[PDB]
Amino acid sequence: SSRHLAAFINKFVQFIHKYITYNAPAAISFLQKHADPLHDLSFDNSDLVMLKSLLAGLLTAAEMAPYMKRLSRGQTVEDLLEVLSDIDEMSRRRPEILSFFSTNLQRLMSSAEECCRNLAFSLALRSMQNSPSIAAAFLPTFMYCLGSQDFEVVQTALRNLPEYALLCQEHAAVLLHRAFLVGMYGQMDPSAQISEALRILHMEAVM
Amino acid sequence: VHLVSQASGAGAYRLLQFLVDTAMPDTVREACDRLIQLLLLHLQKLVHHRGPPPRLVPFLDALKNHVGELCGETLRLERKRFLWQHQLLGLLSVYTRPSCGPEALGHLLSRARSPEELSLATQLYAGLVVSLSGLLPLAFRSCLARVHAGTLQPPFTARFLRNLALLVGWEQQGGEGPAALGAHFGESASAHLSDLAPLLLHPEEEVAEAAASLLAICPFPSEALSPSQLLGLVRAGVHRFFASLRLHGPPGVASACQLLTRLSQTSPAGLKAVLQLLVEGALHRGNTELFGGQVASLLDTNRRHIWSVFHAGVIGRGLKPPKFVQSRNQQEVIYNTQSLLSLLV
Amino acid sequence: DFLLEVCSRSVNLEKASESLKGNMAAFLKNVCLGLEDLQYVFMISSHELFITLLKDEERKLLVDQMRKRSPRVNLCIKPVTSFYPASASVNIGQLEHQLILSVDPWRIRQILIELHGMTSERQFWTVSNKWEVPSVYSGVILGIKDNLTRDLVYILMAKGLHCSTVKDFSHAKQLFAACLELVTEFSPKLRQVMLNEMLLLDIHTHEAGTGQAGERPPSDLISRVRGYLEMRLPDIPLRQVIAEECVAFMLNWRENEYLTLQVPAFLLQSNPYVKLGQLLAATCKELPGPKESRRTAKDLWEVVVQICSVSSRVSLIKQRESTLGIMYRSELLSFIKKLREPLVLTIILSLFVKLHNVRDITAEHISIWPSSIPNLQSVDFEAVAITVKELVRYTLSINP
Amino acid sequence: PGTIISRVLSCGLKDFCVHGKIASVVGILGHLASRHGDSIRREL
Repeated sequence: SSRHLAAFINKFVQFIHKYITYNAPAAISFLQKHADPLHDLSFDNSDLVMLKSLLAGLLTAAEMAPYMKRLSRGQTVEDLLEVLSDIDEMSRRRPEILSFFSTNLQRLMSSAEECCRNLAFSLALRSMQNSPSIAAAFLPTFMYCLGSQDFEVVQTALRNLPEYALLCQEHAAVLLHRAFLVGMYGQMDPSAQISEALRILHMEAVM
Repeated sequence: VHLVSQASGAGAYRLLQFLVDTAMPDTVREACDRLIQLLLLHLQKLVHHRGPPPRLVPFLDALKNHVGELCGETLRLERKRFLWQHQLLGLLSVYTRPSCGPEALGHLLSRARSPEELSLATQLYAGLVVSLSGLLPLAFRSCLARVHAGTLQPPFTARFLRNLALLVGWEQQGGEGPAALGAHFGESASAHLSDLAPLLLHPEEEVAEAAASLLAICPFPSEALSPSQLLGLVRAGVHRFFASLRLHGPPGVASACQLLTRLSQTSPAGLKAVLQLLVEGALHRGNTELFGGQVASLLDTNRRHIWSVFHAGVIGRGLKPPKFVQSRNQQEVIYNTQSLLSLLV
Repeated sequence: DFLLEVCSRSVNLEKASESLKGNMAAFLKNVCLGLEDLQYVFMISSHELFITLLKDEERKLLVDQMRKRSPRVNLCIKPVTSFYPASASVNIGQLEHQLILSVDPWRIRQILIELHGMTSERQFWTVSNKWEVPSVYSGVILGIKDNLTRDLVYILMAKGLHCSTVKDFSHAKQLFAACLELVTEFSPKLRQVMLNEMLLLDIHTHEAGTGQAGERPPSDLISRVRGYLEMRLPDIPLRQVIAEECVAFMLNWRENEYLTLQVPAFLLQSNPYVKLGQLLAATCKELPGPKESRRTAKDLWEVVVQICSVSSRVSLIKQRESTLGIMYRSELLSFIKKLREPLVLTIILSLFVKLHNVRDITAEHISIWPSSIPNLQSVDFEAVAITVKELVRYTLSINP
Repeated sequence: PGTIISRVLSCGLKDFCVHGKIASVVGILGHLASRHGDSIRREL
């Protein structure tokens, strides 16, 4: 049943590629130590074309131009929803693509419309899930969403608060502080969300 | 120049920095100058052509990450280098598909001390306006979002606010330049009045007074101010008025006074709100001193204690305190009252 | 002058204690601080009494603080450029750079003439991809046989449209006028295209500068709008956005009588925006009259519920098509976004509030609309909810 | 990597000097051999 492991096979072969690239001697010494399992797997699972390419050894940005243009120049809710759905459906197949749409869909997270805002929040969360480094880049827009006048925006920012708090963890202090302040003066009750976020952060950092 | 345009992927910023440093053997210096000129022209050709498949320039894609450092180096004004760096900033901002120009504009406005650097920012906006649209709202939004977040520390915040105030005041001075530029700093600044109002309450005094000046000169939205916006602006204005009156005395009060006079002139509701809040804060238990208003136990006990209590007990909570005292110069009281009454008139 | 005269007459310098001098100095300081004009604070600063009462450094600090209140600042405006004629390619590149940066028609004409002189043709209309023109216009502009005239017309049209977008209305007017006088010489089709673009630009200028200030149109712009609505020239390319803006302009300035009587029937049948404008003008003007208001409100209700209802259940926002009405829901929303008349916006809000309440909010004109509706299941109420939320947001942006 | 890519580069430059296409093939081969060998090719 190698077909259900297609993503795992791709990830493992990429890791092997990086292993032979950065440290060729250790990778070769491992491969010779386990040569026969690789040979038998290649003979049986010949459909692993990347594995056979390894034995032989022994683009992305252009596709997302019209999507980015449509997302940038779209005004009506229908166009924004359409382009966001097109990004969402294929991003499950290709999670790496969302790194290109970061700045473009940061402005969508502050959109007054509910559906596009929710979808943009989910896409941003998935993007920074794949790449935790870019999570700190989303701090100003997320803080703006928490402090904005549009109460729907503040609500959805609270909804996604534990996840992004788990993502950042260096500005989680100021982020949770902002959440508590908007809870204190704005009448919403973020005690549950702050509790879960703080629970995970404490269970990591000092427990 | 073709190779450096279409090949550099990771070391592009370091390579360009080295090449510009060489272009700061005299023949090698002029060769590098010609190299940078042809590089800028080639990038201009690449970004602006065929318009429709999109051109891809790896050199500019690499340099997109180093936009902040490029903006910082442009502000230092290294003789003729800042011309090349500024033109490259324009090219990069036009090239990027999410249109990263507002980020560069925000960095320039935040980091610009002197009016020459502000002139650099206006030149970049003038260069980009013919190609791109809606740069100022996005730039102001991003910069204010960075201000409200932990990033963009109070020095750069005060610098940004002072620069925006300078731009708004310059546009209000109806010369040939404001008309030619077509920037509309006033409208874009007015769009973010709800965002600028908290800065009047900032703990850092310099940020507070920069925001006070900006609020004093910035035009209100063409339609009107919302009741929440009007109430927030009036409360922040009166708080800044009293705080600056306490801190700097009467001289450091003009900005808040101008803001409150404008708010009163907006509408009768605004007038009533300004007057009511101002006098209430004047009569409040705090700020009333600005206008001449008025306002070990057991061990020591064992030390004092022959073997009889003598006194049957202590009436109430012992001795009364040392009583309240007050002292302030009457001249300062008179002129604070004069400032408040002049604002009210 | 009289205040300082009294101060000098009453101070009696060097015959009074330091208390009196301090009080007078403080009073002069504060009264000059109260002044708003630089000349007045300067001339009170110039008086001998003011100079002698205050030390030098404090007086300089005071006048510097006064001057920094409203500082004079001068900023460079010409875009950064570097003109090295080392070769022909670099000269062509610099000329192209100037062409991109320039928004002056005369300089653009000079640059294009020079470039066509120093090259064969080079098809200079494509030198910048940020110059976007609508495809309906692009089909006819690129058909010009002469290379120089084709490139100049395309550049002028694109730059005028961009300047209209960024609200640089003066330069847009200059560029559109130049392109118009250029195309009048050799083509009537392009002439009519430039006339329509000029009308659209004039509507934008009036709604920007004179708009939001209360002054009525010049009464010639209204005639041009009516002429464009009623011209019905068949063999001309056109953009429906111009018709949208014209009908929105007529609705904003309460031109109800024209929209409800004088518009021809065929314009209603062809263009949907004109029909909607007729309906809105009619239901706005007839409000005191009960039967007429009820009839026209029922007609308006029928058309808008046709717009909101969808064929087949499926969400209307997802598809953007299959709507039973004469206009896309997004198109209807965008057309309403161009309106700024309080009464028309109130009518739309009352209508959408009633429709939302069908399947509770109160609006002042909610009682006019019909209660029972046919094809109740056909109405996509989630789309109606999104629409009414966006509409109330927009109307609050139009009058908080 | 080392000696083979050095000799390929030498052959390519020698053919280039003779001409005053082998060069395209040499570049293609160098690019292909860069994988597991790019550092040695850069050093050469």
